Amino acid sequence: METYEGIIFACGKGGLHEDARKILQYMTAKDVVPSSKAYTGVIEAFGQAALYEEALVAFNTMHEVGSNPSIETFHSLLYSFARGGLFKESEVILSRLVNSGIPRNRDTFNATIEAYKQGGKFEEAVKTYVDMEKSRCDPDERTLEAVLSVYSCARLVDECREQFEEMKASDILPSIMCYCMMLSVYGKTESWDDVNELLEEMLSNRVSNIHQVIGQMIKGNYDDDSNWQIVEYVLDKLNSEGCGLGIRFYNALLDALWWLGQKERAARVLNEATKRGIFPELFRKNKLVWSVDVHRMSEGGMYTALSVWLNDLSDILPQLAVVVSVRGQLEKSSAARESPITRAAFSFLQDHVSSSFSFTGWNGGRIMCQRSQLKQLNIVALTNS
Amino acid sequence: GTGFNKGDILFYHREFC
Repeated sequence: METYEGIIFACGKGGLHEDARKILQYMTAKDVVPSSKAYTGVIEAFGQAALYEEALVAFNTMHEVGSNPSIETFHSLLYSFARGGLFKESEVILSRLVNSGIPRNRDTFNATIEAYKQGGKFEEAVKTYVDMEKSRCDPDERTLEAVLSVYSCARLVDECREQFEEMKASDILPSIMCYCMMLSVYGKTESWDDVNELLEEMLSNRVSNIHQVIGQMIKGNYDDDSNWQIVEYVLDKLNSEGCGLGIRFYNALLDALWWLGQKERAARVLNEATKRGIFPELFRKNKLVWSVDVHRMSEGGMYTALSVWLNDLSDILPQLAVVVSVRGQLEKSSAARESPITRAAFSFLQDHVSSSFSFTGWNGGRIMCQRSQLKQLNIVALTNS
Repeated sequence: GTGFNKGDILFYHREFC
């Protein structure tokens, strides 16, 4: 019992869906009724790798064996649905919570916050923020981080720096997040003076080491073979709190690097993240489908992934090269057509490879390119500013 | 006379939607 739960929790934290699945089958093969905690662990393990259907199947099987859902199971469900931007599943689970009578803690509120942020619903995000402040409870660092990310995404510099100066007044040792999307938002409007004034304080960082390393390497001082090793050890050290934090860290870093003119550095960061285990759904290569998944990424992370995906396509044939802009219930609707992810990907492909990547006549959240259009096709110039 | 001849799948598995 203890060994099964420990292994399953470790796999879920580390995003090892396959190992958790194998443990589940082995322990079910011995006529052992699974507990709620182990089922929650395997569900959250499946959600790390964006395997929503497997997590939903496990959640459905949870009630079959008599294991009732707990608060941790719901927290994992909201976090997994929020990472992918599936806000419809988010409000469905919220309705399930409201009809189950369980009180909503900060986890539900902030999971909804980033679920609407990744889905592009900025107005609903701020509405849910004001509702969170209306009722009760104190937002943690995660809530203000999510609102800073949503403000940076929706071209709001002024509220961004207001929240920045408000949050740093609490002596909280601001994390990699805040700096990363602050560089991103300042690079949105070519605020080179603000970027430099942030970097001047960022470079020293007498307190922590991670900030110093990343601030040195973003400027290009750590690009050498020996000078990238410090970045590699700091990345390895950071790969211990879990893939849930790793995906956010890589998203923020990629957005900052892409929006600061460091396209080659962003490409190399994405390349080193792929072998780590973060973004396991990023690339699929087979005779049938050559796909890139971006529904869990930010705008900056999408552009870096698309840039390196286009370059690999020109090197080489699959029956179809597709872009998974939106994944979830929104696919069978016109709502995903207007989504910021879909329109951003479409505009990027349109201005880079001309009118070759068309939409899908059956799916509302995919960008399509037949093999015939692949036949007629270094495409994206990756340079450091 | 009358005595002659001795006289659950598909549940908890619906579409999430």
